[PDB]
Amino acid sequence: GRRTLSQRKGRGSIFKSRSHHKLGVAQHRAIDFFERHSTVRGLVKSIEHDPGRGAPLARVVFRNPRQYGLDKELFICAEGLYSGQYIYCGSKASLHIGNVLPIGQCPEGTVVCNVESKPGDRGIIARASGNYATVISHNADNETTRIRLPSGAKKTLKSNCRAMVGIIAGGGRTEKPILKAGVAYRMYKAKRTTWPRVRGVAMNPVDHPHGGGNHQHVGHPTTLKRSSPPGQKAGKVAARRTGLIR
Amino acid sequence: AVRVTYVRKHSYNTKSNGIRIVKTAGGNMTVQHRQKISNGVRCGDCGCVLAGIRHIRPHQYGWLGKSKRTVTRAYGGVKCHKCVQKKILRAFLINEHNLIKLAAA
Amino acid sequence: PKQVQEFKQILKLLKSGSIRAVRVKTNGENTKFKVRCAKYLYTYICADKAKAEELKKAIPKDIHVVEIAKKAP
Amino acid sequence: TGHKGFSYKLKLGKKIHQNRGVPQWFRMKTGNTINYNFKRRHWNRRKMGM
Amino acid sequence: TKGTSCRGTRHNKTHILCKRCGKRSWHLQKQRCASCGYPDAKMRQYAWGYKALRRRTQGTGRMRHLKIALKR
Amino acid sequence: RTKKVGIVGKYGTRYGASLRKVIKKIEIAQHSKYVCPFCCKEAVRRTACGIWECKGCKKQIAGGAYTLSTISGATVRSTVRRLRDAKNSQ
RNA sequence: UUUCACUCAUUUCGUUAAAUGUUAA
RNA sequence: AAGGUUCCUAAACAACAUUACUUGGAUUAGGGUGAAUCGAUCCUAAAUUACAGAUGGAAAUCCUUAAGAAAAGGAUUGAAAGGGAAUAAGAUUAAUAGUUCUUAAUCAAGAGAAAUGGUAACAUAUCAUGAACUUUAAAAUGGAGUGUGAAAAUCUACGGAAGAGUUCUCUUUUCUUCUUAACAAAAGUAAAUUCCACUGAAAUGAAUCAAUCAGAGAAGUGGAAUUUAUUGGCUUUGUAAGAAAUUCAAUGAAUUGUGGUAUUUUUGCAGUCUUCAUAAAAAUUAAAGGGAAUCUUUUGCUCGUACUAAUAACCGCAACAGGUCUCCAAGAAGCAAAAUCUUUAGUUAAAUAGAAUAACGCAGGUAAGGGAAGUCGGCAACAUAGCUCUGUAAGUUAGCAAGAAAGAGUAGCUCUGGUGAUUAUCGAAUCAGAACUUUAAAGGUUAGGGGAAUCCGACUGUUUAAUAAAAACAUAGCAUUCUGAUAAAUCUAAAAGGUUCAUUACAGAAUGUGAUUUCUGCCCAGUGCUCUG
RNA sequence: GAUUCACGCAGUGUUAACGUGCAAAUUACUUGUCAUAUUUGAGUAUAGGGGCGAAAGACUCAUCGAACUAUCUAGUAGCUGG
Repeated sequence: GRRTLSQRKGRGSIFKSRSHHKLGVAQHRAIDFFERHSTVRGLVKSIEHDPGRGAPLARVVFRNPRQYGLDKELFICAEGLYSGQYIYCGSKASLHIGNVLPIGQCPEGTVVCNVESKPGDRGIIARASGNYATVISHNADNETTRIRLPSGAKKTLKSNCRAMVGIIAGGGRTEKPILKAGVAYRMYKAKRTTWPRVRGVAMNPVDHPHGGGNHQHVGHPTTLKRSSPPGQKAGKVAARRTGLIR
Repeated sequence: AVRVTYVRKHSYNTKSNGIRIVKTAGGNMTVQHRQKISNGVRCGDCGCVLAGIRHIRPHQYGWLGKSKRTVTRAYGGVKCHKCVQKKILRAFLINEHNLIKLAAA
Repeated sequence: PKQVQEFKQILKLLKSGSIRAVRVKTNGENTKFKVRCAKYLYTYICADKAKAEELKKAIPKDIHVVEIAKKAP
Repeated sequence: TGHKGFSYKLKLGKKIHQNRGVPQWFRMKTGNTINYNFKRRHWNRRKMGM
Repeated sequence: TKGTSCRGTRHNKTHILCKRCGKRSWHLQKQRCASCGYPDAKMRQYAWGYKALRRRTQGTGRMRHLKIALKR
Repeated sequence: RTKKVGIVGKYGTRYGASLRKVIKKIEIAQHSKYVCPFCCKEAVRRTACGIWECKGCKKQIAGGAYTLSTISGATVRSTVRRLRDAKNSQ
């Protein structure tokens, strides 16, 4: 047989990210003394639309604390931020929407976004539009805090992980039903080349494991092991359940 | 109804390939290479087009008179008159407010 | 090609040392004094015949003068 | 094309130079078998692949 | 339309003349010569191409500076 | 001019009655003006998904994809204020 | 062998390797 | 782009262009391609390749700033359609011309305690000092549709000059020319937008085709700025009439007003709509914050430049009815860049002709009476067809069906009235109405056959280049599975290797069904998958 | 991602012409379509148990249910011809 389309995707030839008009990398500024033992003030110059993502990006301009000049960052807009706003980042920042504080200073029940999964990595969790993470508890013995991930899973992180207070803007993006195939075509203008998906059963046995015979069907169970080799791994992987839920 | 031809070797109607057809002696129509439309300066704060500066190409400002590319004012040529008035009030009022708040208030 | 507007500069222009050649053209109604200098070709239009003569008394004798009329030279 | 590199034009010119025939005096040498130039081509007959 | 009609759009060169072998074998997009093995320092020769070896090799040219050395 | 297909009357008769009714709520709220939280003028209009600009006020506000403020984005702003006030005092 | 504590190879990251740790203040 | 001397001239016609050739894109021999201003050269985009390093048995692969004692900061290449300093008119050659000649310019690199004015928006033939460092702006950014300024083309009113056509029947008639560059100047005078000063709006006003705006301030008056194909948009001026065009004479003479409430094209401007789409970067330039320090003339190098750009110069074996990216664009008529005819330009030859006018053919037609009785099948042909008024069913996702179906009118000549601007004249095609006449009028060309049902696919869309265009594929909708990112999928022999990922569960990856409505029944024995056992 | 006409494009029908053709897939009328899931030039990326595919085993230089080219190779033939 041939190589299935999933195999061809890892090569990255026509499936590369269409990132040409993208604004940049959206993350917190590098952690330093002024972000660890003081506060820095940032001015939200503008709010812009980053292609390929559902949330607006804000151009924040911090003054350089060690040298003379500016220091331009690119934050992700928390819902409610406006142009000309002042945002403060540091271990002593005020607990307002848009400020950046270590996850160990927020009280229990605080809603944060753009959480660092490891201190100094500048943003991993809760980054999609309308998403957020909640603070569950603190453990001052080992300086670790528990937060609830947007998927519902619970994670343990060090209290030094910075985070931005609030929820990510652009909420309710996926609630609008796509109506036309053209609208779905324009969704991936800054994404991968994956939209028009041909059913495996509609192909031939060479191309796909589902390539059927005189009747369009699968013929073998579509729940497979995780250890299945690439090429034959299709459908559901390590599925503990199937069907509809009542 | 005199029909003309491209004078240069460009054969496509790109932005840099703008042409205007003018008349000449004997009813002759020639081809003139017309320039592109350029934007003006904007205030660095509000993004509004400043008044008193022409909208020409960046190299053409070198040929302009030294007094014909800027406005005689503080932060003139980079900020609007409104962009500067708020700067003066911010620089003054904030300085006065903290002059009475700390240092043995 | 530039154009001078009155007498006070053309006499000043002629009395300067930057002149190169002068062509005087007698049109149907007016007369043009196209003084060719190093850079430009300054011209002056006169409707008075007498005022034109005063210019011709001021032309330096060490320069070339060309007469142009209804027939090309 | 109208536009060409300097080296390409000189190799174009040499192809013009080599599209000639045997001079008459050369054909009159003793024991001569060279009467025609079999390396000849015409623009509408064969493209020179360059 | 895979025959006569599809040949009309062929006006873009794939190979141009190479600098080391002089043949129209320099691939413009691949940036290598199919014949003499350009920028690769070693000349491109293969045992399966025995005829390709007897067309361009030592002794097929002028031998400007080696004819005297072996004669000497 | 219409009876019940107000703004989704441009879709004609080719997307399903339910799907046109669902998108009616979004399409009305997407193209509607909102009260500016600073100058209190009904001038805020959408520019991109999640970005709103006050036309006669010179401000840009981050918000929901189709509404200026979402329900989930409003209870969060009140929740933070309550925690902030409690944290400051004892 | 198992169960713990450390770092010292090692894994994964961040920067203009730009105030880490301990004292004085 | 591709071709490569096919371009021009002369001699010559053995061969070639399915006859012939004095012709030739064919033979022979000469000649022809001129740039400071047009491009390459310069910059970067997708992407591409080096030293050192990492990997590999190996060739070699990876990395492109991360690993480096390498590069104030990040190497090489990458566009004759992206960005970009500066040239136009006339004439000339058998052929080159934004390239030569005349005339007229432009640009770059050189050389010879530091200003006023306006309340303000802001303004001053260089002017009126401004280093390191930092910032801002420009280069530099989608599409649609509406309104409008300006130029050109076409059309038209007024006043002529010159030439040509018609003229036995008339025609104060019909036709042609009446022009102007780059670069600069500033008599006169526009449209639109944004700001500034006075004053403070409600009895709310102001405004557009639509909108839209106002006490963080409307309308009014008076100013300022920018754009409008070079200076400053239009007329005008220098250029510049000496050019060029139309005439006259045998080189020499004549003239070259003013408009339009018309159409199209181009070009800007102003707001409106639209996106789960937001629609490049660098070279290079200017300004600001800051306060360190105390007109003339010279040069402007390398390369391309001829010709076709196609029913004969390109790709298809060819002078092949196939294919191949663009620029400029007249009149009639009409809704129309439609069909049809003509003007400027091009051509009359583009695989040979003459005679006769048999059958069978290819292309275009017509037909007595009947009207699908032919045939697998109304296949092929016939038939309806523009515009205006009336009128329009079941069904329905309430949007449609719908140009449903059906009926009436339409010509020519002579008139009448409506739709405006300026204080009677001026101008636009459009609508309606009335007599009279005839061959009773959309139909020269262009130009929907209609209705009642059944099956499949929901729809717009894609598909077996060369026998299958479809009920097949896609699609939005529904649903399922895994993954906290050192992950999931997955390329590589390996790799501080690679893709989704400039990403982070409203996400990534893997699948089935196929809009909307209604409903998704019972079974965990077997085979898969899973388990915290 | 409404209905149509036009410049263009495709290839529904005649299963017309042609079928030692204009053409190793073309011509005429008819039909469909004729801007947003649009058409298109150049640059660039993806390569053979590989690529690309709105999926026909389609396309990958007139070559595809595994391209072209050279070597193993004068591959083997209980089969056919001499």
